[PDB]
Amino acid sequence: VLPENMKRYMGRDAQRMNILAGRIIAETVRSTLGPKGMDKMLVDDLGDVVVTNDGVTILREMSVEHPAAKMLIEVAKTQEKEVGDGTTTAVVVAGELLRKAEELLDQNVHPTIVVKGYQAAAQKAQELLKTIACEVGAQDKEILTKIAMTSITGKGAEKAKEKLAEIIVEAVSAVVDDEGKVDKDLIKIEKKSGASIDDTELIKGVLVDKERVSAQMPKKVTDAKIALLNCAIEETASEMLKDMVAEIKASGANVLFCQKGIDDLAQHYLAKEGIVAARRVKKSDMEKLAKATGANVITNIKDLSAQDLGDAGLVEERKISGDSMIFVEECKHPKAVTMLIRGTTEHVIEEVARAVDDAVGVVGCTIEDGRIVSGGGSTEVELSMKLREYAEGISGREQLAVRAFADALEVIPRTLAENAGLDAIEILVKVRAAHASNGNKCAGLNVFTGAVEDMCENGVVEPLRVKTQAIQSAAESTEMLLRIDDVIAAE
Amino acid sequence: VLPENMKRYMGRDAQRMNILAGRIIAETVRSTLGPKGMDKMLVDDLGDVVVTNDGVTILREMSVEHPAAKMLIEVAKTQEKEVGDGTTTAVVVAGELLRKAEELLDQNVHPTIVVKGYQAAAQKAQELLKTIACEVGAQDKEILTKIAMTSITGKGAEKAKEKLAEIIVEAVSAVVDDEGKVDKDLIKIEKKSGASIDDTELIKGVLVDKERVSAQMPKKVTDAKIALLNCAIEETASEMLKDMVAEIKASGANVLFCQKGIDDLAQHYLAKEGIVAARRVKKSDMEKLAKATGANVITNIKDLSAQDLGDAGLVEERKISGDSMIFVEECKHPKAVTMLIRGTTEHVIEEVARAVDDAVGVVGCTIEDGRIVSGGGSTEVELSMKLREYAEGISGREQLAVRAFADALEVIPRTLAENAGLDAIEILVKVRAAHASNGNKCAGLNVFTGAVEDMCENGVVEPLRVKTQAIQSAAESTEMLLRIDDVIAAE
Amino acid sequence: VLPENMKRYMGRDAQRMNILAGRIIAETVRSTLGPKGMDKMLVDDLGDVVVTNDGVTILREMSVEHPAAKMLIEVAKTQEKEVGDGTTTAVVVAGELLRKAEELLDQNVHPTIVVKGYQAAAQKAQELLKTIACEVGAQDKEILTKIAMTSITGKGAEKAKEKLAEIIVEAVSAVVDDEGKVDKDLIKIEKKSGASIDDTELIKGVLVDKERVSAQMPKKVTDAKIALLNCAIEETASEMLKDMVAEIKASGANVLFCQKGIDDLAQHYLAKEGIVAARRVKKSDMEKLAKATGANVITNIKDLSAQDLGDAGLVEERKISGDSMIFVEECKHPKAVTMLIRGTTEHVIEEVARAVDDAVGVVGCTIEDGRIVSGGGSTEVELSMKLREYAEGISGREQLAVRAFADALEVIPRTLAENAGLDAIEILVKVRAAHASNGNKCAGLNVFTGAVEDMCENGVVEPLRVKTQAIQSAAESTEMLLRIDDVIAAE
Amino acid sequence: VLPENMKRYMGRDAQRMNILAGRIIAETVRSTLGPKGMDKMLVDDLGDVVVTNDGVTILREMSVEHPAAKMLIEVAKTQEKEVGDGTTTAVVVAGELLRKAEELLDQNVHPTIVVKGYQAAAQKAQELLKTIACEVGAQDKEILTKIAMTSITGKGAEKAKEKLAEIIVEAVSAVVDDEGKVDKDLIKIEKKSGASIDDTELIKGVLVDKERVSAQMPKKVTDAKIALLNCAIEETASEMLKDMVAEIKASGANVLFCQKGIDDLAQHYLAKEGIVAARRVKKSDMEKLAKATGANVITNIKDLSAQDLGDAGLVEERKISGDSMIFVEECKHPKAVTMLIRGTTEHVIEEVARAVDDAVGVVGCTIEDGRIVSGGGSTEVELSMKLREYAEGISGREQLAVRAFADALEVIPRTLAENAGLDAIEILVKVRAAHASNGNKCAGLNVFTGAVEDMCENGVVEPLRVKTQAIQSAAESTEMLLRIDDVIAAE
Repeated sequence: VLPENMKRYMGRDAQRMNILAGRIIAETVRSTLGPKGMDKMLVDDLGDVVVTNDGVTILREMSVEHPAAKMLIEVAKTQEKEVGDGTTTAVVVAGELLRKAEELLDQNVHPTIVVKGYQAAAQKAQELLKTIACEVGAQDKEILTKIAMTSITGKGAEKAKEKLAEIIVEAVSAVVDDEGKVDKDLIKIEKKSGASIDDTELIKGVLVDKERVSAQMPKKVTDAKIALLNCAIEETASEMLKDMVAEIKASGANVLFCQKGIDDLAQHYLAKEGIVAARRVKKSDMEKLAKATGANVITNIKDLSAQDLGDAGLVEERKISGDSMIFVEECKHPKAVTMLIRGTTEHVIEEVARAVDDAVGVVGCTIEDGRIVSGGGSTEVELSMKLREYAEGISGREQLAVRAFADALEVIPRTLAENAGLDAIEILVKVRAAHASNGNKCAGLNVFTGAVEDMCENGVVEPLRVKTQAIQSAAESTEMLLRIDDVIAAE
Repeated sequence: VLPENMKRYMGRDAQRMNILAGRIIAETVRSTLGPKGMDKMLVDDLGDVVVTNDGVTILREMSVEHPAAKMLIEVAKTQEKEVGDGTTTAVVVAGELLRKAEELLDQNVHPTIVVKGYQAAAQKAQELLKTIACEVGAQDKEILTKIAMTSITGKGAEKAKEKLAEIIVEAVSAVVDDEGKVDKDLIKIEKKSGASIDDTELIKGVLVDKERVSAQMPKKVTDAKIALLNCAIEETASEMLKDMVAEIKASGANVLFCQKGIDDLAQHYLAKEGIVAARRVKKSDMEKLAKATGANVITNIKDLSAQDLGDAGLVEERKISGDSMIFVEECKHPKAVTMLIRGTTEHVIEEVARAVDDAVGVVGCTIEDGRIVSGGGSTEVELSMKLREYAEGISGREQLAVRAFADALEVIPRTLAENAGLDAIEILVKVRAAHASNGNKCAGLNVFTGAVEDMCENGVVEPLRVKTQAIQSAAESTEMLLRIDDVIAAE
Repeated sequence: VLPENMKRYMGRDAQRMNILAGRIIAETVRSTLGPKGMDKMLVDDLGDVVVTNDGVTILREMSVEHPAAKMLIEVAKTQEKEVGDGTTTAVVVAGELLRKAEELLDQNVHPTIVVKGYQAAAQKAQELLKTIACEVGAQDKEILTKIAMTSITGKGAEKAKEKLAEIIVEAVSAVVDDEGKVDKDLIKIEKKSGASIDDTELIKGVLVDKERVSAQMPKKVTDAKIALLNCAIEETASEMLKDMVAEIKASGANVLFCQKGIDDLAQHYLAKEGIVAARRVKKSDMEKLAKATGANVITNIKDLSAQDLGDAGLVEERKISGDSMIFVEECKHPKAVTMLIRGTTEHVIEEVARAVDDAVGVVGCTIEDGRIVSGGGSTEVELSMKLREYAEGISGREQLAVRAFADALEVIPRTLAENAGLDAIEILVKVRAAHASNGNKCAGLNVFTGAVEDMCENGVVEPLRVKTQAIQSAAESTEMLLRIDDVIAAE
Repeated sequence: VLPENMKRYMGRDAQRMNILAGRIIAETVRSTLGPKGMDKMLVDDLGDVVVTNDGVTILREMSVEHPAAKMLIEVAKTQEKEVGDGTTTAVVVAGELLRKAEELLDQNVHPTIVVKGYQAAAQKAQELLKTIACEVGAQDKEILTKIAMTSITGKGAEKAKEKLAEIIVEAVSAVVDDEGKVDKDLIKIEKKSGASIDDTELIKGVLVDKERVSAQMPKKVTDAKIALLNCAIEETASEMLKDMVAEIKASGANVLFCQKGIDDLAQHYLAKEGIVAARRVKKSDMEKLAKATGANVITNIKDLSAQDLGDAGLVEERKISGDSMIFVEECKHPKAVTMLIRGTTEHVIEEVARAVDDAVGVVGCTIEDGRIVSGGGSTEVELSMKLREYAEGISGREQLAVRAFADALEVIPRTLAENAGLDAIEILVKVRAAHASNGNKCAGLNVFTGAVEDMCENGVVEPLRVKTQAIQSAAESTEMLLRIDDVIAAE
């Protein structure tokens, strides 16, 4: 019935091999954990080399084969989609939970138990995070900038996390409008090597990596009237093509972003009418311009009217490190912003782009959910301390599964020190004792000095959503996988 | 999970293999370093043989496989894009920094440290360059010609660096206009074997490697009226094609540069109207002509008008070593110049072209940033001397990483003498002592006499930007790579 | 990083292998050297067999692989382009310079030295040639015919060098017009086996290897009116095609050279109008006819007018060894000439064609540069004698490199006797002593009697440009290659 | 540098291998030499089997690989083109000259010598042939028929050389017109098996291997009016096609030779108009008909007029051995003739065709050059006898090369007897002595009786041009090849 060459294991052998696949992913990504966490270098299918610490990025790009190892990718994806940061935290916990669950299966604790106890400990772990969760101002600059900075840490970009946090919190506050719902789509991440990271800046409008299609065209437009065309400006015959150009002018348009192409003839006449134009504009960028300037994306040029034009105070072609770009700035009421990233090298600003991708996310999460928790592994410590006592209260077979859950949660404290160059064993003893004695806001690992400290006092904080979604995805993926005792792959 | 055939190392083994890849590049390119540095012979994918010393050129063309060895290519690319010269300096420092960092990892200094100490030493190294940096006249002929000459040295072209420096500084000053922003794009590098390098000259206008499309056409135009066409002059039927030719004449045009083709029929009639014409004109050259003559690149010939024509005092077809070229000279207010390079052989003028590509760049860098530093490894000596003391002040684990940084910086002094045929060990002892005693402007290696001298006194100087960008790219690439403990390549 | 299968050597091993490649070329081509030099037989990609002594021809056609061996090809190409003759002299010197440079590297003289000393000796070698250079009449028949003859020697064609020199000097003087600039393009080399080399003749006009397209056409035209058409005379329908023919007649044309085809119908009607016509005329030959007759190459037949016709006293179809050709002779003021070569066999007249290709070149070089030097290795002897003393004056490490340069220059004297069947060792001792005692114009090798003689007295002379460009290309290529310590070839 | 698999030899090894290649050709073709020489059987790429003695034919068709062996093919080609006969004589002498030259190189005589001495002996050998050359009547029947017959001998066709000589001398005299220039192109060689060689005949006009395209057409035309069409008589629609036919009749044409096709409809109507027609007429045969009848080859049928028609007294379709052919005979003033060859078999008449191809050539050579020399190896004997004495007079190294030249020339006497079944050694001693004593016209080999005789007395004579071109091509090819010391073949 079964193809020869495929491998099939049963009982503890099915569970050992399949679980181990997930454990491998955790042992890989655990190196990125923490404010003093390390980085990875990933090379895509084109040869392009990426320097990043983002766990979801690592798992998405890398080539995993086994379904169970692929499930931790799903954990990373839900963490990215909902939170942005904590993607490694979610995976490594899920893998460690799998690791301890396999040791538990090895001790001959029936799969019916490990599923139950892990479910119990995970349901309590969620309550515990919500229990210690401290209410903060949704739009409070200070706590938002502390989120932003701690998000950036553990990445190559942390060298200048302070300048980044400022423009990232302002970027979110700019586009969010009301209080609130934050959508990371309205905050564009542009990067161009040159200068330092301190030179990174926020542009109140839309910045596109486009150029003025003709040398004769104006390089600067004031009190700009922006038109958004999606139909290519390409017409057989000079009369018909110039008609299209004339209609743009007739609507009062002075700036023209075309999603498709612009014929050389149209570029020429456009220059004569004092209209600045860019071709091959990203469809997404067309929508950013519509939101920012209030410009209307129109299909037929015949349909373009003055009512379809958006406003921007300045539309100007500027060179950054030689490469020309178009800044659409000083919009009346923009709903989209762009952050142009600077840095010493292309690979550095790639990491900065990943640092701000996470940071700008989690800044939004706290504006939506006005609860925050202490970072530096402080939560996970609180979770292990209580869930160990929980295990004792539950008793029976379930206590071993809850003990395995709680012990697995210490992978974060454990690796926060490990890759920070601190002794994992010694630190965890000092931290766990420090928590039980000093309290909840008075513990966790300070990987920056390499000792137990007060995470909350030192502004080492992460949104509640980070840690809640991390536990949810991580623990639910484990408790789900613990039910699976058969893997069937189609040919 | 992982493909069999791919190799994966962990801990000190991941770092050893990956770092070594970068170290190989440095050991290769270090041979080009210095005013008495050596050259390389690179053969492209077509069979063409290139003689060059340009580090970025070596790394761009050669076929590197490993990502880490590719990062030093990125270091060379940012050095080229921003500076022009010092591309080998940036790579070899980055590789040596990697070399000493690996020795440091071998001594069991946690990756969390090597990243920190290198960051500290690099941040100080930048300040130190800015600290010793001497303010000079942005447009000062003398200091600009000293930059130009020292840039040319270490290359086959140094035999005539004096004649080259003159036309290179004048080339920059010509196109820069105001004080200032220098763009290397407005200075064209043409090369044609014949005569010597002394015969190399600057043409105040645009020189293109084009010919007069018909034998009947004038070979010389005075008080020329230049038209720039982008649409090919090719029309079915004689009446329609001659109409296009008639319109060119009607606009008052006497010179015609077509980016595309010119039909044989149009060439014939053009000759009858006394219009000189060239086909297949480089699109870039069309823009050079527009900037120089003030000619307007027009799409439709119907649109060509007298207002679109540019002016040049002389447009003439001249043979250099038999091959005919078109000189567009004596423009009113040209924004573009061309330097025609002469020399004993095609491969020699290829090196001269690379020598002036670097020289014309760094001449511009000093006009933009009015600070200059002494060359001949004098800076790197200043850096090692201070950063060693810095290491002692810092203490702890960081001091070893800073000591490795400072010691690695001596690769420049070290190889400046090595490939100059001087004893690296003896010279470095005499130079480093000479710096500490005599001062900052009173040291460095004089590879020309093969002894410690006064680099600043002898006019052995390089722009601050050269050395600052060299350290920035080199040290930041190292400190970045030191964070990476996992390489994942897609299939 | 590096492909397995590719070979990489370092230090003295990189230099040994790479230099040797160039040395191989020199050891090959040295057999052609001298007035009594030998020949080579080269077979192209089509099977065609060529008998030649031309060094550039040998190197261009043969299949060299190594870049360094390819550089000597570039040396041969610049010698051909600028001079014509001396192409083997330039390569063999470059190779010998490489040979002695490798022996010098083997003795552990740092590459920084060999580059310097060779540069010094080469710069002096140029001055020395200019120093002994004797001023002669630019258009002087006698000295021009001595150049021509000595150029022809060392080739199969030397048997009749006297008849060849006459028509070659007259060929140059004919087309050069003013004093002067000589372009070898205006002197066509035609060859057809039959008779002897003495029967070779110069045609004051243009000789093309074309035939009268119709049997009915006149075979001879007197006071000819020549039209030059580039558009094929091929038109659907008899009325439209005969119109084209009628217009040719209408312009007054009696001779018609079409660059493209001629329709059978047009050939028929052309014969009825007494118009002689040839199809598939080489585009280059169309330009020769334009220059000679003053005929205008016209595109559209509609555009052909009487003003476009050129004049020739005689246009006639003549058979030489059966094959018919068209002679366009007795032009008013021709700027182009053709030399029809005769000889006992096709392979013999191929060598004669190569002998006159070189001879007609170097005759022009002396008209442009009115300085000449004694041949038969007399210069190279003068160079070795002085540069040995120069080496002693320079001292230090450089003296060994200058000694190697000067000794390498003796490859010409050395092989002039070697392949002449004279003892290289004995002759060189007698010649070098004879120079030092008797003077500069009183030495060199007379390979014709096989003894030291007076080269200048015996009319064994070559243009200064021959020897200057030979040293320039040869020595500069060496001094360039001596800088290269890395060869990187793309896949 | 050099491809592995290719072979390269130097010095005496390069010369041994390369020369031997040529020597092989001579040893092959020497079997055809002499009036009693033998034949070869060559099979082409189609399977067709050819019986011939023609040396040029043997070398052209056979597949030679080595360049040096290919040079003897060039010797055969120039001998054929200029002379016709003596093609084996030229090659075998060239090969033997190479053979003795290799023995001379083996004795360590420098290549500089062998080239000189062979040149000297060859230049004298030419004078010697011209010296003994006897003036004869250019158009003298008798001496022309003796040339013709001796040309035919050594071939299968010699059985009937007397009948052949008559029509071959008459064929030349017929077409030559004035005295004179003979072109073998105006004498066509047709062959058709049947009857004997005695039945071979000359047709005063043109004989083509064509048939009457329709069964209804006349088989015989008297006082014929011949039209020469090159455009195919093929037209859509019956009216348009019959118009073409009507115009032929309208011009007065009764005979129609079409170079291209004739439509079945046109053949039908042509038969109704009493016009005889043949399609697919060879383009060359169209020109033969134009020359013979004075008919004009016309392109457009519209252009055909009565003035374009040629005259022939008789145009008739005749069957020879069943196969029908068209005889165009009794022309007013024909410039072309055809000789229809008969013989017992197709392969026999193929040899007869080759016998008359040579004979008709050399008959012409004597009409152009009114000097003749005795055959049967008498010349070559005269050459050896004098050049041996010449060798002694010259002395030095050259005497050995001249001795080798003179001795090699005896290959003709040597093989004339060898393949005639006579002792080469004995005959050569008797002949060479007989020459020295009896004189120049009183010697040579009579292979017919197999003894020394008087060649001139017995009418065993060949044109001077035969022997002069044989020596020229043979000796000059040797003296050329002796200069070559390197063979370079492209891939």
